[PDB]
Amino acid sequence: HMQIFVKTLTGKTITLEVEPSDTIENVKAKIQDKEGIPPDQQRLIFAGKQLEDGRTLSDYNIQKESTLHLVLRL
Amino acid sequence: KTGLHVHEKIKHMVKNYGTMITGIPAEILGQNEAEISVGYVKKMGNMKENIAEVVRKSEMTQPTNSAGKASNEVCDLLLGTEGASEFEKSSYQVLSGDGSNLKGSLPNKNLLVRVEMDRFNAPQKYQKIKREEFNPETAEKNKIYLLEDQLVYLDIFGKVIDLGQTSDTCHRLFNAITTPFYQNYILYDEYIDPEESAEEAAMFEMGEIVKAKMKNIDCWTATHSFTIFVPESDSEDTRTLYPYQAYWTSHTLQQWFSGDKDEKLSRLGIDGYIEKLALLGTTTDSKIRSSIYGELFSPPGKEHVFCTGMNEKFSPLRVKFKVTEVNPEIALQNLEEVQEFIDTNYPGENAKDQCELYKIKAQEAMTKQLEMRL
Amino acid sequence: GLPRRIIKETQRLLAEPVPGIKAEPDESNARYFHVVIAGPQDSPFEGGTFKLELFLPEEYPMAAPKVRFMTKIYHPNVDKLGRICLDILKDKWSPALQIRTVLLSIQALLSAPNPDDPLANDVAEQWKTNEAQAIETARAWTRLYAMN
Repeated sequence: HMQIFVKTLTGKTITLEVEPSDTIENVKAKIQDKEGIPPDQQRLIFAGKQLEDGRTLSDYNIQKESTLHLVLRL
Repeated sequence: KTGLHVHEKIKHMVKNYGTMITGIPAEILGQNEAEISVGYVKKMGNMKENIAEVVRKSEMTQPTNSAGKASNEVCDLLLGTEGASEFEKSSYQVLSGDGSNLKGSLPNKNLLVRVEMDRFNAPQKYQKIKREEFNPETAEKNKIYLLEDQLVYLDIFGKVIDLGQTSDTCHRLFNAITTPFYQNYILYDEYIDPEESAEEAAMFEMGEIVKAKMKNIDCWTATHSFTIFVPESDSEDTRTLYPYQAYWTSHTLQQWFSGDKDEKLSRLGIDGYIEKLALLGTTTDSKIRSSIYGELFSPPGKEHVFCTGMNEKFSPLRVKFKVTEVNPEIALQNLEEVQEFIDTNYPGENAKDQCELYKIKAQEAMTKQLEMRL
Repeated sequence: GLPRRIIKETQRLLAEPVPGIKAEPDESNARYFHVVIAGPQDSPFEGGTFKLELFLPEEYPMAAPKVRFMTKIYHPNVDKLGRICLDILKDKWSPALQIRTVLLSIQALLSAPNPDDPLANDVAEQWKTNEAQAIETARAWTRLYAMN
């Protein structure tokens, strides 16, 4: 349905294909598939606010071509 | 002794340089940290002296404590970007009960193992609901849902998974649970007695139904990642392994190497380590699991409090491994390229002043970005 | 409308409370525990008695119980309000954990602070920086707010 980008402090940009219905944990599973990082360690930031594991993408008003940030420290 | 030089080289470089072994210029770290951390600046007043405090507060140059990122950096350095990418394509193998397949996957060559450890993220909650009431996108995830004609599991992705129960059984269990508090409760309450009342019998039967059905539903999500370097040895009774790891919100690979926990766990021997690693996945005792988890994966010194009280490991764990070969010359060449990058772009008479110069470059780049934006 | 888990937890906690931790409920709202933890030995908080409130949500034991230090205490893991920054209370709470484990972790954190990935402010930076005067300012906070 929709393409989103996930950037990290290392400068790496990865591109996921998701839907607004997709849960945050599903995005974390896709990041695991593409980068081998366990979901229990990923912090996803959109507009400066953490994305919580029970919620979905449409809960955070995340739509097409949006850019998230993968925090990997604390 | 050449694979041993590889181990010594990567340990020394990580210990002395932290995040600089990633080969990423400090300017990039500063700029991206400025782009992520602009909303945290105080919007009023002399903000240049107010962005000074946000630059000072930054920990952008501190090495990651994400265990997956640490494993990725280790694989990069030991296999080049190419061999690392090809190792990504290999499939994990679930560890056996005795861990024998792992020890059989360890011939006497320079080897790299990558281990991914999963929690069993089974649902711990249940709730009565009517089919009209049920919308999977908005409903709570990883939750059992009892209906008058169906018993379903809403998984972590939002997929409704039927539990093979008839409308008769489901109607009986649905109507037997009357108490208003038990309409949205937990699945396995120790303080529930099935023979005390019909409602508690219903809750116990539903709990055991779900407990049996989950036994073949993939509730595994990844919780830890680490690597193991097993160099070639003169014998087979002197060969040893060295686990490399960070831990989320606990320690960096730098701290792991500083406390020499790689050497401490190397003293266990190959079989000594593999036996504990397998038992971690096979055991049912919560505190046996907790003590082995703390022995293997804690920062040095905190082995006995890492998984106690509230961090007790109650979920069943599963260990998965992949093995590939390490050409010591490729690893040494990658480490030498990183060392020359660091010595050329961040000079100094010792690695410590070089780390500080790297930090200052990163802070200045972050300052310039935050200034040119506000 | 109190689940038998709450009342049997209370009965087993009155039948077995933690040494140094005294938890007993009040009657206007039985979800309320006036818990009191004295400062463990060999700690900067020793000799003092810190009063905390423990509130059971109606969503307990699906939701974690709120715990707040009423007394002020110089510690790199409780804030000015007294909100204990155990990660139990927000994410990593599970019904396998009970009130006794929460109180156990609070007491252990009183005996072993963590100021390296913490929540406190200048308390945390001064604890990692200068453990001595951090311990000693905690001692003074104890002698001021926790002795009476």
